[PDB]
Amino acid sequence: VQLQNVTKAWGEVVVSKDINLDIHEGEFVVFVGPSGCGKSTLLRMIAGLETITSGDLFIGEKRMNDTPPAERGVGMVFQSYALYPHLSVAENMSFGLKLAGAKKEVINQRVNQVAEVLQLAHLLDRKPKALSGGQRQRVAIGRTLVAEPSVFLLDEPLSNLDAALRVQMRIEISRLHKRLGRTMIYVTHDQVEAMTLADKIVVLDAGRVAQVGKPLELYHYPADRFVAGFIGSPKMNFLPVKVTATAIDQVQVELPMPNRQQVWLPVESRDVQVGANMSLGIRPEHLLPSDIADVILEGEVQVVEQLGNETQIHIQIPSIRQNLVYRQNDVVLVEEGATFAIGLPPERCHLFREDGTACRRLHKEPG
Amino acid sequence: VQLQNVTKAWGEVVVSKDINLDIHEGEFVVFVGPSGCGKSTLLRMIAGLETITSGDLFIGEKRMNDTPPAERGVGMVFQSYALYPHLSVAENMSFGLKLAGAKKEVINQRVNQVAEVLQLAHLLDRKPKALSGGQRQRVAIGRTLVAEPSVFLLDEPLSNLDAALRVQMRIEISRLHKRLGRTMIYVTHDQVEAMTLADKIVVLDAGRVAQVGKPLELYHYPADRFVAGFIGSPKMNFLPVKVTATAIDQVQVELPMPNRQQVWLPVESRDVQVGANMSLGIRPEHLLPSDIADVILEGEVQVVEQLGNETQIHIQIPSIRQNLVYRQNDVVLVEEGATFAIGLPPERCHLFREDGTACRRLHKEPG
Repeated sequence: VQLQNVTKAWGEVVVSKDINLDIHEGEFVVFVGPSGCGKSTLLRMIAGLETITSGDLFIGEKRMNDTPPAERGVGMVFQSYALYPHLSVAENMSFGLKLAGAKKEVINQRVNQVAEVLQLAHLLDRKPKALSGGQRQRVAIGRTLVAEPSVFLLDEPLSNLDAALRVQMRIEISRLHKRLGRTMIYVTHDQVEAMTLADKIVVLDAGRVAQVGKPLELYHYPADRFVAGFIGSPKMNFLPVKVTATAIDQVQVELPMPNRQQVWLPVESRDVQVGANMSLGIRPEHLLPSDIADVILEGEVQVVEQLGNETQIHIQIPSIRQNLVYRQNDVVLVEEGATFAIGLPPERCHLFREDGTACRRLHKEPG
Repeated sequence: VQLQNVTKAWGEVVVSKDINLDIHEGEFVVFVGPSGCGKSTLLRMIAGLETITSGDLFIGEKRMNDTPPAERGVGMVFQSYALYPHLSVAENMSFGLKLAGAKKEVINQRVNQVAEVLQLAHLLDRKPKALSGGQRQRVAIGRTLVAEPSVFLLDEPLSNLDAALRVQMRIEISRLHKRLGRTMIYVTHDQVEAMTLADKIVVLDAGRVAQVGKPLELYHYPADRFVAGFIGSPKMNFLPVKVTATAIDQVQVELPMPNRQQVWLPVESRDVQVGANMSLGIRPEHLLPSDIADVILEGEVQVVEQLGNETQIHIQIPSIRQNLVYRQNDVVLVEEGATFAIGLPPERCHLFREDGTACRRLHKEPG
């Protein structure tokens, strides 16, 4: 699958801004982004359930616009297509293969193959009325798998991320991937779901693509403020800073606290200009226990959460509007109202310009 | 607030099994448990919206059964009491203080006080039709706050948990606590919410009280298997073991893997009996990088999750049915199918008997 300047608009309203994507075979892709960003319309377009106003959709290697959705090789899981009561799980899954003209031979052979990957063999000849919710969901997936598609497409489960039925879905999805290894495209609004299942993630915002990449790439190198705060929770901290110097690929900024300390960041530096007002980002997990000298931020403890596996502190630093959120492992016994100090590692900091674009990190990391 | 053998039954069906609780003044208590455990019925009983079949309910220090719900000093928040359209936020909040016979003096004085803590002073004389969902929720709270209760009672928000409206609620709840310091009782089915807001937590199961205590107490010392796997996620690992010895407050168990290694655990030991079949629990966060000798568990990597802040590995050990789940910080680069080894620390292990009761833990954890 490959997208080329694909756009979707009604009259003059643009819901999908010329999207460019390149999905390599076998990849598990997930479209993520806030409500109404256009993740589902984009999916439906690939499926053929919505028209593409301009642009090219390549599936396999050949243009698929103009081609009937059935002959594209794509398969969408129709989450709301009610099972045909008074029909066996097998009859339901094979139903579609009937009007098409398939032979009992292929039918009762492709039905036994999907019946294995989805664990339904022992439920095949059963009435829907006797199936649980968790297994009715699987019959739907099996329904789209017997048509033997080359691109599996699934949209957001109308469930609710902790809703048992959606946890099932999530496990089945990954199981199915590590089994057939076929190309898949999933849609969700939940950042965690994305970081968990994806091979490649495409963050969407206001109909445009904010960024595309591996989970770890989005994590360590967000291209802008939006992505920086969309992946990871609790959310990245943002502190206001001013540029005071510039070397080759470095950039020295000044911290807001009194005594305005200066720190160098291994950042892009391309075009910055001394005196500019920028935004410095540092994730709560990456702050340090302050035992380590260098740059130290200090305030008064506003909140303390003991979660067992870790501890989250909310500190209020004098000369910063929003509370700084700290995160460490195990205990760390502190009382509200007490003064707490934490370290600021320049190698783990991010720098964002006025447009919110990130002045690239030059550090190195695991993926 | 104090409960004493409080029971609730319909004919012979028992929905609340003699409950004992002792809520100290100012405490923020939260009732947690799975769907249908009886957490809401219990709250409604304290409120006076449901009768107590037997037992004693003390509020303040005096028996409150038999006393009209309005004169108990308790204030419930009615999430379904639709605002009176064609009435200002002040008229809605004071409404109930009208039929009661209040004077405009107290009315327009208690309405300005609650208007502050809830940030509504600037919206007082406004029509509901012009208020947003987030602020309508607050009017409801302000509604129950002007009656100036001594025990605040809030039930489960019909939202979800990621639902923006519920995140607001949660923030308001804690803000309100760190402000008036009054006794509060909240109900939820989400373990995380509980560990985050509570001063004290009471886990409920099938109408009984599984356990009561501070969040850290439930986490380090579950009283039984149920609690052990209800708090914390991903869930605690459970491995089958056999008792091979017994010293004074130390039991030696045998691990299921080949070469059946024996390990001593600083556990209760009261009544165990050599040869018994028991359950050993170890949380994912507490397993170790294996670099440390002692007990070593080894298998093949089935799943790897890169979440940025941490990494979750799913290993399959030969001679255990369920995948062992590991958890570590930062990266840990491993590929599926590869073999991985982790350490098992005796000091962080839990031991459960056949009844699921936690017979154990002498090891002191700072909290």
